[PDB]
Amino acid sequence: QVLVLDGRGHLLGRLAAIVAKQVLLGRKVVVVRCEGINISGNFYRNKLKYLAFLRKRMNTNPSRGPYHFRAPSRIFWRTVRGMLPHKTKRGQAALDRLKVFDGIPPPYDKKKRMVVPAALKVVRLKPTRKFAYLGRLAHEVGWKYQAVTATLEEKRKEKAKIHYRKKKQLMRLRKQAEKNVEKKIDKYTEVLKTH
Amino acid sequence: SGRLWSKAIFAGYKRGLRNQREHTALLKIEGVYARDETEFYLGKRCAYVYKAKNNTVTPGGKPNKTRVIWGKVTRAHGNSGMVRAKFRSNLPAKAIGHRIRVMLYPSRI
Amino acid sequence: AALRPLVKPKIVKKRTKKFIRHQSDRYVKIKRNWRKPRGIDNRVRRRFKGQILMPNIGYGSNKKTKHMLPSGFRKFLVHNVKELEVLLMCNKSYCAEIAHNVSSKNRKAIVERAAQLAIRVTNPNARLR
Amino acid sequence: SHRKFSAPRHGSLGFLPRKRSSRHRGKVKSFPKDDPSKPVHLTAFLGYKA
Amino acid sequence: GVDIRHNKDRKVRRKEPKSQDIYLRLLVKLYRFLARRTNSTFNQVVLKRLFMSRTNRPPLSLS
Amino acid sequence: VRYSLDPENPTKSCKSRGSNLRVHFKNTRETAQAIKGMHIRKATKYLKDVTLQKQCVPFRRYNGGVGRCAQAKQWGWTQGRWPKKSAEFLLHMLKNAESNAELKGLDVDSLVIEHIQVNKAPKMRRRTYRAHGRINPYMSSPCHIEMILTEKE
RNA sequence: AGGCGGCCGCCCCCUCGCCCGUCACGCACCGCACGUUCGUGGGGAACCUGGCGCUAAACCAUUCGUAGACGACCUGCUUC
RNA sequence: AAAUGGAUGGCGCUGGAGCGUCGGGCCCAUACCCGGCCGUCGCCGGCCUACGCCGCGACGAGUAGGAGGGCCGCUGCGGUGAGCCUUGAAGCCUAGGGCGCGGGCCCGGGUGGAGCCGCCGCAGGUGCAGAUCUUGGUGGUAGUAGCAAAUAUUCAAACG
Ligand SMILES: [Mg+2]
Ligand SMILES: [Mg+2]
Ligand SMILES: [Mg+2]
Ligand SMILES: [Mg+2]
Ligand SMILES: [Mg+2]
Ligand SMILES: [Mg+2]
Ligand SMILES: [Mg+2]
Ligand SMILES: [Mg+2]
Ligand SMILES: [Mg+2]
Ligand SMILES: [Mg+2]
Ligand SMILES: [Mg+2]
Ligand SMILES: [Mg+2]
Ligand SMILES: [Mg+2]
Ligand SMILES: [Mg+2]
Ligand SMILES: [Mg+2]
Ligand SMILES: [Mg+2]
Ligand SMILES: [Mg+2]
Ligand SMILES: [Mg+2]
Ligand SMILES: [Mg+2]
Ligand SMILES: [Mg+2]
Ligand SMILES: [Mg+2]
Repeated sequence: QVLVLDGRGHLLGRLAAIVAKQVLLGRKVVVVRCEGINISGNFYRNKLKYLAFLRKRMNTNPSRGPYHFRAPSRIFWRTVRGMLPHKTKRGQAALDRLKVFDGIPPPYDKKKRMVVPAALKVVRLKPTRKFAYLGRLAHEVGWKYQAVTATLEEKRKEKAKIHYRKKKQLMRLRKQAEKNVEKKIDKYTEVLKTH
Repeated sequence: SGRLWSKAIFAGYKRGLRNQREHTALLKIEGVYARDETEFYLGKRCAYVYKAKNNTVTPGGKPNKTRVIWGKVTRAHGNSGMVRAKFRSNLPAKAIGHRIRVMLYPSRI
Repeated sequence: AALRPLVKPKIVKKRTKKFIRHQSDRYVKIKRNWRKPRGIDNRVRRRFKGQILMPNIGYGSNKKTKHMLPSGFRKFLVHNVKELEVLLMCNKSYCAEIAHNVSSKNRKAIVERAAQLAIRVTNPNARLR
Repeated sequence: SHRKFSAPRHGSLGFLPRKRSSRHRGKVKSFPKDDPSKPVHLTAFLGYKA
Repeated sequence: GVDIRHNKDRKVRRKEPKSQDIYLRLLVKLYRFLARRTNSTFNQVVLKRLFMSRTNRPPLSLS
Repeated sequence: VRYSLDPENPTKSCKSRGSNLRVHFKNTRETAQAIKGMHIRKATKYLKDVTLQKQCVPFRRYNGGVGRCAQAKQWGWTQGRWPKKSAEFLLHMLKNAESNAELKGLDVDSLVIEHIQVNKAPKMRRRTYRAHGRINPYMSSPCHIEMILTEKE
């Protein structure tokens, strides 16, 4: 069904390639925490290329023409637009299936977030190469919503800690229950058949 | 009770860069992600379940609104585990990004 | 299930489109009949891909399945009783077909004679009372 | 080209999206920012040009 | 294609006689039968000369 | 004579036809599209409001260069025009259809206008006098009108 | 960009809400497909019934000028 | 360092999706092999329409041009079908059935009301997409431009 992807520590083109391949098959994929998607290269170069992309505009009418989004979710959505056949009613359905969110919505606070190993910064970059933050780029050029998103992110991180302490307490209780007795008759069978 | 068919997403026709060959189709089947893994599915039979508003079904008891274009796996395709398949009639091309059943009969268990 | 002719195989036609003329859609003065274009710039004559197909000799149907109706016969036009009785020897491969200008008064006698001689007719139940 | 007498441009591009405004009361696009140090007060009123 | 050679499909020959003479067609039938059933190269050459035209069969003279 | 869209039954339906009458085809088509699918008394009050310019006729198809009006918002449209002559002729044919229903013996208070048809009559020609001594045609566009009125139950 | 989950006390029952053993049955439809699913799936037009409620607002017309090419916009109307 | 904003095709790519050397797999063209069918050509069989019937093999693109076949078609003439029909011919329309690869054709259904066609020969003023083609008709334009040279009309009544 849905594929809730974390966006922290992923590279833009790698994650866009994997999302654009998995969205043409029908798996409804949603990339959350889009402000944390890293981009390799120097951050000055990345904002210089994005400034050149802003400089690209129609001169006879700027409204009828290139629409330059500043929000990082819409940056990733344009990145996947440039890779899907969006002029056809296959890539149009794929863009309808794709959803993207800066920050985290409440149902994606509820559900578990996946992490793609092939798109990671650590996997795809030598650790002495420079990088960038898409949220830093978006706040530096246009997207004026870094502080509100960071405040709500710290709020949901505190919520995640106060849920995780309860979950870890329940896991300590169930391992006390596993430490208790009168369960081993099935457990010998399970150890002999892959506990 | 319980599903007996393996899930496989229709991926597209056999094609080049420019032109297509609509007599053979491609299936990204779940679980298979290897050339060595797409050996067990050689000879399985596929089925595209779709809907219509006229009353045409199998004669297994009740008339309903379900139509199926049958077919079967011919051979493997590429290193990623994609599977070629020739059906009895060609695909409607609306089936892109939709699922075709792969049932576990005549293969060699 | 009327007369059931001899062993006739699976009849294929190798395409069943009766190829359209180029730019017959664009102008309605152009009838749908095929006519070989002899231009110096035409994509149809140059045989570009994605264009229409020209009828050449490769679309020729099999000689075993040539001029075959889907019932399994080959049609033969008939005006009257003598031209119906000429089909008396090969009535299990060559079916009859009554001409359009034959009236109903003689048409009923022709179809009755065909029912006597067991000759398949394509249109028995047309122009009745 | 090379106009040979460069003139300053007429009008303003920032005011160029000209339209009969859908509102007749001039709405406030932006209010001044707030702080907990200042006491409680309003910012905008209504008036009629006499 | 396949054949890099030039295409000379039909060689030169006149198989059926172009004349509509019924008696000549009957002689063509008879000597075609004899030319393919007797292994007589005389019948071969007479069959070819019956296929041959009006001008290329010149009138023999008595002397 | 024959019509288009013959009714369900000729007992509960009356008919009317006008032929070769001096109007504009486009104006009569655009007012017939507003007449069609309406009770007869509502249509009569509507055409009187058209002749008094209190309720308009929306031009939906032949709307080339037609000025707007405020009264077209009843029709969900922006443009409108008030055909006096077309309203007078089609009101006269509605009165003719009313008299035909009275002769046939129908319940005259409950007729709706089921079918209406307007098509181009053979137009009559005059001439203009343009510049450089040239003659150009100055042609009318009359129309044939048919209408079917049916009892609604 | 919220609607399911947790606690206390009752409600009509369950001490089979489960794992292993015994017994006999349910269509055994006699080789065959689209079968099983969140489905009391999405919305539209109507059918008979219980309970609880609802009793309006736009557009035209008239006026208006702070606006008007036409449309459009700001406006008045009560029996004090 | 160059003029509208813009091009490794774009998106992006840095433990590479860049560079150079390479390995193993993988994808497809009307290319190649095998096979089905059509046609042409070559060689051939038979005393079964001999102008018909089979057999085997190799090849099929193409403007200008040149041939062959046409049971493609139109008009009329001589033969010919004990031809067709006012119990409905030609003509026209057709979400009908079909044949041929095509020129086109046959039948079903509906208007129509008096002439028509198959075969063998014969003879053409014999086939249309163009020629700022000729004649006739009809659209978009379009209910658009326009009904503005010369000071000006108004009230009541009458015939209607
Ligand atoms: Mg050229
Ligand atoms: Mg050209
Ligand atoms: Mg604002
Ligand atoms: Mg070849
Ligand atoms: Mg316009
Ligand atoms: Mg105007
Ligand atoms: Mg003039
Ligand atoms: Mg680039
Ligand atoms: Mg390399
Ligand atoms: Mg050739
Ligand atoms: Mg004929
Ligand atoms: Mg001529
Ligand atoms: Mg002549
Ligand atoms: Mg012409
Ligand atoms: Mg031409
Ligand atoms: Mg011309
Ligand atoms: Mg005109
Ligand atoms: Mg104007
Ligand atoms: Mg005007
Ligand atoms: Mg008076
Ligand atoms: Mg009077």
